Amino acid sequence: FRKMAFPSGKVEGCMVQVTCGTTTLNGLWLDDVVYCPRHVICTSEDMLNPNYEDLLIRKSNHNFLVQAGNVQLRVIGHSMQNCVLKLKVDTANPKTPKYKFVRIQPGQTFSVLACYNGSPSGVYQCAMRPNFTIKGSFLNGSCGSVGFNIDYDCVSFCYMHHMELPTGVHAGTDLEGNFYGPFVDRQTAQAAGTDTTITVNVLAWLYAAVINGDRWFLNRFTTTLNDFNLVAMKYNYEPLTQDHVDILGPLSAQTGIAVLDMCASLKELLQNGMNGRTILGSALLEDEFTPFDVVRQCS
Amino acid sequence: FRKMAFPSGKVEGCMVQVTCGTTTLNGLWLDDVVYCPRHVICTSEDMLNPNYEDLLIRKSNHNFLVQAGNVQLRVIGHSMQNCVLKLKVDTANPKTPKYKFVRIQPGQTFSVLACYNGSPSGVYQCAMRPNFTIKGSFLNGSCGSVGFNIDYDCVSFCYMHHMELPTGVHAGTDLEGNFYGPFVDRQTAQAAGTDTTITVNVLAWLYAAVINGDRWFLNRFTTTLNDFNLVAMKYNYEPLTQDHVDILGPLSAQTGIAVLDMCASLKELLQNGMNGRTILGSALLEDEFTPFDVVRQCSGVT
Repeated sequence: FRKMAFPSGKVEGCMVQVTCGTTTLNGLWLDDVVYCPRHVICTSEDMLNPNYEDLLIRKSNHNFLVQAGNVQLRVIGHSMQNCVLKLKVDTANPKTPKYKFVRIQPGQTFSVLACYNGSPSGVYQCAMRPNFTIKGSFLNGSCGSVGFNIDYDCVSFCYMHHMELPTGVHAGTDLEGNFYGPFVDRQTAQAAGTDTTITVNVLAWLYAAVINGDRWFLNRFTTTLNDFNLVAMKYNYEPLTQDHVDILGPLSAQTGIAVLDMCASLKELLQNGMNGRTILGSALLEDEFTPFDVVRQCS
Repeated sequence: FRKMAFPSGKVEGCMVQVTCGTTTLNGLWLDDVVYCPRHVICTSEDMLNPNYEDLLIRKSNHNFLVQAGNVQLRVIGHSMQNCVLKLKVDTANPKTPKYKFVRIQPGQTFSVLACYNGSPSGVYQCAMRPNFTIKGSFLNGSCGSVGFNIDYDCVSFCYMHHMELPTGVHAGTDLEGNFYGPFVDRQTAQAAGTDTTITVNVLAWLYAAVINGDRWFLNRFTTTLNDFNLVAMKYNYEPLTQDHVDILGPLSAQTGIAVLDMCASLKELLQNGMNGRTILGSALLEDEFTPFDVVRQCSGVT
């Protein structure tokens, strides 16, 4: 049972490089617009405390160097929407897929196509943490990389990368430029709220483990939804809602293990630990598979 | 840090479906040839003791349905190379990347583009285990899915998927149709040999720990390669080759820690416990990161 990302071809065809002065990052080229983080307009000193409206009014179209592969795209207009820059170019992207911009909820997962200098480097799965950070793998030059999901032929962009926090987790925006969480695109020390574990994802992962024949954690204890949530909150786990119980339905039907019975198993794992044992090869409870991810891969 | 698949766009542009009768799997369309597992020509009941030579002599070009989506590609030639069928088609794939066919070593990693009916569904990183199985995620209809690496612009194809073993692990061929390991494309009882830990990959992960400042496990000892190999086998670890010592070279130089000094530190971790301590946030030693995976992820190769 592997973390599986969506195939990245439809997004690779949209990645371009954007440069102002000596700052380079990636942009997303859809039709005749390039989207990219607005701090590409910042000098290093600017990043320390940027007034973005002041910085942008002092820029001209020709200050923006956009390159798709080797070919420069001429910028013929620009505007700012929250923390993203929209650069109008004189060329439409022939590889533009069917797409939408979405704002995802904490606990939901998405694929990240990490790019440098407008070129794709790697693909992997993430989840929006409850504290609105993401545990990514991003280096210098990765800003403008996007997170996405794919449904039929339609790409749902949900994330664009802006920054790394001092703990090593990452922060970014939706494609309307609004940050996930209480962060700002300024180079200054920023902490996140206390993170919590995505409970419904842990349960779905436990179902995946049972589907693969790893059952040592199951028990015959019973629990009400409320009593499970009390223990969950005590251990910094997110509350389980009845809709969460409902979306776990298909997995409970396939395994013959009632959702609340899987809650009883998890509750004992939280109170006793995993001893020295593993689940699906993991020494920790994994919470970045949604119920949909598990069903998608195990059925 | 995490496992990272290569961008799959170059391979996605090469996936097609191949059907004989009601048996459909995936094929790889490069230039004017489609490569796919030869058991597509098997009826459900002939997979028990298939005579592939006699099944293929019954087939003509017009029995093969090759589709890029719903667009049919005309087959103009067919031949069998080991366990792979090569179907010549009348159209050269305009999306053919620069490519090569490679046969990889146990321990080497690769991305897998899992496909169904020629439609890509997901991408993930896999390692070839020392027992020549891979711990994949393959369902019915995934055969013909390929595994690959990308270096600059060139796709090295190294795996094509054929079968699942009783323990839920998977087996397949290189793109010349030669199985990895002692497996055969027959629906009979087969079993993976007992697996071992990929020592060169564990060492790469230790180097990655050191690069990140996590170095409590460095000791003041060294060892010889031969003594380390003999001890490692006692813990079900693979022995190191001279090539293994050399591909750790870049990480040894970056950290300043000699390969054999890192071998002695790992030997201590094997003989003693981890003392309830962690390495890169893990109580387990990771063995599915090659030296190349460490470099490319730690320095962001495109």
